[PDB]
Amino acid sequence: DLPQKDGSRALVVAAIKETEKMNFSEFLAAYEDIVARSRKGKLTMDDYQGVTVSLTNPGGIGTRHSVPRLTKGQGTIIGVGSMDYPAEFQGASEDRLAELGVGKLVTITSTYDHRVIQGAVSGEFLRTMSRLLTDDSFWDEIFDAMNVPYTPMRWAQDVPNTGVDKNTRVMQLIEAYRSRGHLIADTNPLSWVQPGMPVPDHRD
Amino acid sequence: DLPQKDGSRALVVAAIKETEKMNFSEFLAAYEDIVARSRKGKLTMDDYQGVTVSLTNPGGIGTRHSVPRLTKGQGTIIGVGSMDYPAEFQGASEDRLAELGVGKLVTITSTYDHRVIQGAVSGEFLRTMSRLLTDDSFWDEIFDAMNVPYTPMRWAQDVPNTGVDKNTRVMQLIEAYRSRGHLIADTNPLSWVQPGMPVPDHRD
Repeated sequence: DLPQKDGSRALVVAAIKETEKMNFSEFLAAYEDIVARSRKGKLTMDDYQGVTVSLTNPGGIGTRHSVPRLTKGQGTIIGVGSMDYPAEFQGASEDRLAELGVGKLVTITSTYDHRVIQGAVSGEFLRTMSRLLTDDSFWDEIFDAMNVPYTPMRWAQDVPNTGVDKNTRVMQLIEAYRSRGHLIADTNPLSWVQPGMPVPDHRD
Repeated sequence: DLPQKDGSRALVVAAIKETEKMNFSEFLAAYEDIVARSRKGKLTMDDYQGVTVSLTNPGGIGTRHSVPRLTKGQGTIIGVGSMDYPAEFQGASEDRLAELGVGKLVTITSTYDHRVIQGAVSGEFLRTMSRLLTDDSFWDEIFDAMNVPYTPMRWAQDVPNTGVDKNTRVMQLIEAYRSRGHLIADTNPLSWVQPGMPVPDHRD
């Protein structure tokens, strides 16, 4: 969305091209190029031509979901809604929500041309997006690209406070870092691991 | 108490002599000598002469305390009563007593000749006996004599289950023994410590 000389807002769609040949680092650079040039009025005619698929974000303002229109030339448009708690939880305590294990959600929509795309394909597409945003391999690939030294947080169900108390478990974590934490420390100025030597276990 | 040929029981007092020159090991030997010889009828006239102070045990049967008689020649007689719970707790659960922190008690009496011993002396005597049976130095001396390798249990008040939970504290004790327990193990066939070398800390 770029404002005009008069003042009236007018949305136009610009394209990130050849996206099937990019890693996350390359993708992030390409994205921020389009946003940069738009803010200083340096987009050309070629930037607005050749779009295959589109993305919209009603969730910015706080809309829960939308049913948008599809422009001629394309097959699908994807929409991203709000990342808040549901309205039935918007007056509850942080303490009570933390006890139960209530998370935030995002709603995603797919609007498609029925002459060329069938409903089973559209459902399978949204199922793959759901799996990726909770998948170990997906978050490993992003961390690798951005040079984050730690292991990513993994997806799991909340466990009950039975057997060994959770306070005992937090004290055992403090001992582990004080004893074995040097095994994952940013000590090597090269990104080098000697292939001959054996790697110690650091699951602790 | 030795039974006669007829069957009728008849108590007589035998003496452990020169007791002010003995350690606990020597004392235990002298005691068991008198008890042994009595059971096989080999006490002499000299064993029954020269008693200065006496000890009686009504607590054996379960009496709580007694006011006994003093025989001519001596100045005091000491009596030891029952080592049970009080009668008001004799129908309570082991669980409820353990929660509160209720211990067992022993009652001790002193019967003295008032022409030579005053009441203040008799009270000070019973206060010293109370202190000794809870004292660190007393139990160190007994353990040393009998060759017990561990430190004795010490006297303390029950502490509340606040701050770090007691379950966390029991798990830290298991880790201590698995790591540092070799420092107090029965590994040396001599009772030898090299005086030159420094002794490691094993308070853990």
